[PDB]
Amino acid sequence: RDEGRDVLLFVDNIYRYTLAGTEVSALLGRMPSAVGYQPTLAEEMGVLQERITSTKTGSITSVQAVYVPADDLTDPSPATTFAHLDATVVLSRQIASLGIYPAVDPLDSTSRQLDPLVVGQEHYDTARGVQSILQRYQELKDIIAILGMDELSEEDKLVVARARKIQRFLSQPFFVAEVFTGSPGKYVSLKDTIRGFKGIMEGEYDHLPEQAFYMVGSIEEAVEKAKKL
Amino acid sequence: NLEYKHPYLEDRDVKRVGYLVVSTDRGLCGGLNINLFKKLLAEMKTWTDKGVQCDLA
Repeated sequence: RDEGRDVLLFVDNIYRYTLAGTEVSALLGRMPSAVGYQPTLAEEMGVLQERITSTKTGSITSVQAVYVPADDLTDPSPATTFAHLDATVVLSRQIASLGIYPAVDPLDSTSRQLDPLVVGQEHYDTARGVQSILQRYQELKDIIAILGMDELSEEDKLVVARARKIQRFLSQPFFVAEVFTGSPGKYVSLKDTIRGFKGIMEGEYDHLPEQAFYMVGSIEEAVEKAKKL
Repeated sequence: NLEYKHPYLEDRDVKRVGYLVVSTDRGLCGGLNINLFKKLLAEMKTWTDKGVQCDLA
């Protein structure tokens, strides 16, 4: 960095680093913090995490896999790690248990730069639009389970239907993931990602069944898949 | 007496059709209404495709 300007920094499990510091904290002879963690969790994280940054002399792009223990996003490691991230995408087991294998929870996952002035209005409105209807769906999820679909208004009925399309258009096969799954990979333009979701939300691709959207690239793939089935 | 003047006995060319629809005043009864409406809608479609309108009571 302090010479050449543009570097990438990938780190597997910053947690494994904090976790290491915990196995030791006992023997280092300091009292235990909350949940048996070190009292120095706040700093041990910050020191390392504060090191990664864009200098005047050169910037650093960096993604890193922060593990969350026992699925608890309230567990200290994740809880404190959050503040140190520009963009924070989170994968939930519930979304995986379905079949969506970029298992990102599009609701609890956010970025500090999902800003209209930054990413243009079309991207923003589309992002928050997709976010909303997907959240409105989570609310209806309760009454559906107890009283069935036939109890929704014709409008809310359409809300869940459109949402469930989005919910599985979020999915797509990764190249690296071909090894253990027959599905060949795909790569979607940031341009297409907007075209499709904006599109589904407008109500264009309704007629198509849900499976048409599950595990495909651009929307024009969802279309062609609808033909086969 | 029917032939001379049917009030409603004889057939004739269909151009419009009416539907007295019986829905319930209360919900919480499964698809009792939806299945009815869905059938009606599907049958109205076969009529509208033939260019005939459908009035509903």
